[PDB]
Amino acid sequence: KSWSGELGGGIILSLRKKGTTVEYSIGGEISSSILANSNLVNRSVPNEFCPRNRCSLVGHMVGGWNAFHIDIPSSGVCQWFGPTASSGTPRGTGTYPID
Amino acid sequence: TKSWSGELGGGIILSLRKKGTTVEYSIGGEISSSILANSNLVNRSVPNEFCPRNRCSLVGHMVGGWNAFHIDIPSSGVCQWFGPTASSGTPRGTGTYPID
Amino acid sequence: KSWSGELGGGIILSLRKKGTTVEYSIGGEISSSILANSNLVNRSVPNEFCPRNRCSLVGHMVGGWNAFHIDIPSSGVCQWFGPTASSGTPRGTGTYPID
Amino acid sequence: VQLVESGGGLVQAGDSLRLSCAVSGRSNVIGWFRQAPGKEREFVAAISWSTGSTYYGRSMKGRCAASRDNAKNTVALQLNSLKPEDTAVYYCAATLDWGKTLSDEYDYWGQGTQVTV
Amino acid sequence: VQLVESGGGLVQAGDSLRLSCAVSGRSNVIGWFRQAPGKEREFVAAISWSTGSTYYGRSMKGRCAASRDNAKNTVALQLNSLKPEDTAVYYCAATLDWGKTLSDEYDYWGQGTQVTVS
Amino acid sequence: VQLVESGGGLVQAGDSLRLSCAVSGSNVIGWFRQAPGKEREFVAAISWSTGSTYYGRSMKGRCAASRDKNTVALQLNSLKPEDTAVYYCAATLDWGKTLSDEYDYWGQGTQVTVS
Repeated sequence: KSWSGELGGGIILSLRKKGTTVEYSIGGEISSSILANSNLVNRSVPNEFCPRNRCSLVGHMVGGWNAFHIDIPSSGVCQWFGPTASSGTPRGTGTYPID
Repeated sequence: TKSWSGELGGGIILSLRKKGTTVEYSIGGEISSSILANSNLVNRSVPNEFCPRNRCSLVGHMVGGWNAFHIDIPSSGVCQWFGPTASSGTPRGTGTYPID
Repeated sequence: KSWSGELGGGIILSLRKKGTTVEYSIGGEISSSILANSNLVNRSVPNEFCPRNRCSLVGHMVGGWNAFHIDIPSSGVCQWFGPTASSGTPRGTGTYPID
Repeated sequence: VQLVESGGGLVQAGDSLRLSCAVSGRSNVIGWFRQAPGKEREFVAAISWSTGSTYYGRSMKGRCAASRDNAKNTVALQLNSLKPEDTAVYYCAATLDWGKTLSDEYDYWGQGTQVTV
Repeated sequence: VQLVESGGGLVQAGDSLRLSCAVSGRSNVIGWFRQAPGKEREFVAAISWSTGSTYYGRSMKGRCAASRDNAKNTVALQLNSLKPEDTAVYYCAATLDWGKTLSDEYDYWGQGTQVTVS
Repeated sequence: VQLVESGGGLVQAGDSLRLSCAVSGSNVIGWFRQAPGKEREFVAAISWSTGSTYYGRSMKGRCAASRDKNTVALQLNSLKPEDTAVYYCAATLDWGKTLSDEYDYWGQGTQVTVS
């Protein structure tokens, strides 16, 4: 099972389930202002990709030394843990576990 | 499926879960004391069953800013901080590292 | 299957295939100038480690708060997405999917 | 893959223009980019060919819409509330990947089409 | 998860106070937070209900202790060497996860209990 | 892993010097240099198992590592008084480490003085 969604503020999250492991890819570009420590409310990670424990996905902004993280809690309501931002190209590939 | 958590040093918590030859990790807590750049985190060592064959570099992020760091888990389990000197912040980071 | 190659600019990429998942470790040090958004032309990632979709591998520079990312496209010709750099020790252990 | 941009020309402030991008092959996602002389290239929009999913960049949010006419083998970018600032050459691009916004992440490119506002 | 804080009130500098959290529902870790009016919410301590492991934040290091009793199905937070700075409303919180220190990382919350130090 | 550095002495600008790491008791043998009052630098790494090499920023295009004699050699060419430092040999299971902190076993070193 595969899924893609524009989480909020222009950030896209692409997901692929492989057994107890979810593969992810942070996409898109920050098109509106995203508050520090805010919920990404446009899209929720569907149930089948939701972890038992909160996953902190470390990403990088294209063209600089800037990093951020997006949390995927069990609810699928992702959170942005970078500072308040209104521009940039977020990227980051990896995996996170499920049960 | 063996699990472990321990405060490595400076208030930094490391949670691990072994799944075959892969260890799942989660960086936790908050910096409560000064951690020197390139220093050993001497409060807690990673137990042997979670120690890798090769030095693994776990990339984390500090809450509220653009700051990133990394913590190395050598085969000894004596973790090393590779961010700059820091005395404040909320370190986070989820991922996996291989074992044998 | 394991592989290591100096991609370009002194950056080493170490890879280990485990089913449909590739385990990575960034090594070396920047020995020459690497342009922002440039191709790493010294070594290509071998076919057996090339993903179906473009993978963004996040790393960190030793001693500071600096982060970067290297994308592995299906061709294996890696692209650096940090700013222009000529120094630093790049590190980072993670995974990316083959699929 | 092969890409040809149609439509585009002179128009006034507040007007609308429908750009077309003819595509041949075999890509899954068709991207839209714009570059003004002496300015940074910008991502405008992306549309999946199989599905009809769209994504819009920072540059023309709320004043542009991408669609596909699945035969014709066309993707079209509609621009509204046009202002002389949206004056640039509009490019069409192709990739297997969603949701890419960088020029570097696109494999096949079109000649472009000038849009003067 | 239902959370009710007890204890707390007025005390003097150097004094001690024991706060209680009555927990109902079902295991999580129980966090302790404090917020002074016009000030940043701070993490104080956390405890795992299933293991009993504790973790103490920067705010009250060497000056607080958490504990758990089941039943009473209560979590106690003990504060010592109290100073008028530790004056805030003390909250109890719950999550599945160890070791979270952000207010945003906790799912269930208690009404709180005021602690005034003079 | 036991490490002893051989070779090294005084030489002039543009000259060449071959160093040797006598290894006893690791897969990768690293080469480091430290000038007094200066930052320790990575020079080169060589895999004992395979013959794979890697060269740091410090002496690119003017140094070459080789395998032999439980010996690892470090050829140095186009030497300049700046390459003046004590040259160390190091060992680890890991490729491709460039930090002093990432190496487990170390050698006494050997002084190299140019001009």
